[PDB]
Amino acid sequence: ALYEDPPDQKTSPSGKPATLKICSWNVDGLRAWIKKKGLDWVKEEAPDILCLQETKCSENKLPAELQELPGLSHQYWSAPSDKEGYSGVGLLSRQAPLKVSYGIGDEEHDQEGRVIVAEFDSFVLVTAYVPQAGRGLVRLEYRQRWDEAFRKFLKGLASRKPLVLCGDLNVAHEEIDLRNPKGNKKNAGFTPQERQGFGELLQAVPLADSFRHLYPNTPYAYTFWTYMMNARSKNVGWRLDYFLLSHSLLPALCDSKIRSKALGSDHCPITLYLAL
DNA sequence: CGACGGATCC
DNA sequence: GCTGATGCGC
DNA sequence: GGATCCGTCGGGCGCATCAGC
Ligand SMILES: [Mg+2]
Repeated sequence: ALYEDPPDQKTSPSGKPATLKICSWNVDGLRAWIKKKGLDWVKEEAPDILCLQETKCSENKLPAELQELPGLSHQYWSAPSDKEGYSGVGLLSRQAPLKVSYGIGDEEHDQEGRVIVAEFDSFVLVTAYVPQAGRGLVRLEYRQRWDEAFRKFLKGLASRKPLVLCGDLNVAHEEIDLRNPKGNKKNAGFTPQERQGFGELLQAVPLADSFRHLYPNTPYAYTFWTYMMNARSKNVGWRLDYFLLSHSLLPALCDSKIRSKALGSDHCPITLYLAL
């Protein structure tokens, strides 16, 4: 139950200082996270790119605080066409990307505001809020098709330029990514279909878990803890937030941090360092 | 989705 | 048009 | 009696719908 994140390695194995800092954070309501002081933490983090998930807020009700973010002025937003207070993603950046696409191509999937795709010269960054399987595993059939369609979309992106996937992938790949792995082997987040889903995505694009490459056998490292009861205090949680990287980016990986003590959601912020 | 408790092995 | 009471996804 | 395994339940968030003024 013990997890204090290691210190920030800001250099590469080749001695190269980190040039890039990406942050990803499911904000369980942008309008409820800004009031509980998350933009302040993001200002103490100084990310070059901030990727926000479950914003549940449309651009028209976008809080005004976003326009007082000085090193994060390029701001791209997605939302569901039908649902309000559902999903919603964000990409705030210091540099203006060459291209900002939204979605994954399959119109069926490009509806709930779950994917922003930003291209830069060295790399394409894709933020995401992957769909749940459901209480009762209802939309689990949907997830499996959605997965084939994201792994195929991202393989063709990685065909052109090195790829960094980040965000809430809604899956604990292995038993080290969750505290109670047996009580949830049939529950949402830890179904065998989705676990195999993750592994197929790692091999197909291909991709590597930024955290499990650097910390291969490090347990108790979680990114989400239920509001039911006091799971974050007894550290009962899951690792659903990740930094998936192209293999051609493992040489530039300095660190993948899980900022556990950053509050304001049911999720904690994850931060990446890269010498690119 | 963790708390909980039953329903089974030793 | 406000403002609490209740779904809904989770 | 417990170790374990597995099913059953019910209830913290944010938002936002719409009842009842
Ligand atoms: Mg959520």
